[PDB]
Amino acid sequence: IVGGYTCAANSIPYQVSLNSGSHFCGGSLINSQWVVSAAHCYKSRIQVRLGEHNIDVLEGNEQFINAAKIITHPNFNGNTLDNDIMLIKLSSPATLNSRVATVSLPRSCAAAGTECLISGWGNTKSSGSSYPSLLQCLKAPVLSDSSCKSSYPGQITGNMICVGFLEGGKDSCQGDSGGPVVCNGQLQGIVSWGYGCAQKNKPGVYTKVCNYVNWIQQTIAAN
Amino acid sequence: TTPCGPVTCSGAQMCEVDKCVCSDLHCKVKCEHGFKKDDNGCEYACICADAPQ
Ligand code: NA
Repeated sequence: IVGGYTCAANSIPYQVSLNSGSHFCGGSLINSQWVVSAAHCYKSRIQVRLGEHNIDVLEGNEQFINAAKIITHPNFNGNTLDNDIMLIKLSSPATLNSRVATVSLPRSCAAAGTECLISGWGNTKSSGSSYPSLLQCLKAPVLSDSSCKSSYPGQITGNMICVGFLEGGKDSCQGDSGGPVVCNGQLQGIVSWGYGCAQKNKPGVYTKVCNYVNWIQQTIAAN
Repeated sequence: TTPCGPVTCSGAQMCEVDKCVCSDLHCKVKCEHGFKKDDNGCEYACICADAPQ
């Protein structure tokens, strides 16, 4: 998250960290035993850290659970990053507190203009490299499919939404992938990709979650 | 667009240490050792370097 602010403690109870020796991606807890993330974050072995705030320190609130099953979307395209979504079944149900909670799935798709919250432990410097210890937050609107496509000609499928600022400055970045994009208490997007971070006319591209609700439920129901 | 070494990258140019060219369109996951560059240079969209470069 570049140009964002530090999230207050346990302010994002549905935010999780994917770990394999260290933090490499974010994720969202949609129910006590399932986590949603980006498919390009896939790895054979993954440990999910919940209730985190400072990824560099053990605070005493965290829950460490390994992934039992890792399911990437069948139609995921590694070249265009289309259908960049992934489900992770925790090997043990998570304990819901105030420092750990689930986020709601989309009852519908967000309209352009909707303000949303983007969070993560990703790189904070757009020009250089600077990773935070404290989860960062960013409020940003959902751009229109038109402006999104004109920003990335020939690259935006119907399973992608741009969320950010055409003027650049504030945006998600490396390390934020798989992370949450919540609007009106509903998970509307997953940090996927973009051209650099906080570049003018190059807002961040995110997976359009409202297109996978049926797939998500049916997959959870069968695992 | 970005100053770089002796030169300055404009518009669609990405800076590679001291030269401007390349482009840097990547996925937003962390690369323990950065994205994979090999043969041409600069980095790859969505593939980290298991070992360094
Ligand atoms: Na911590």
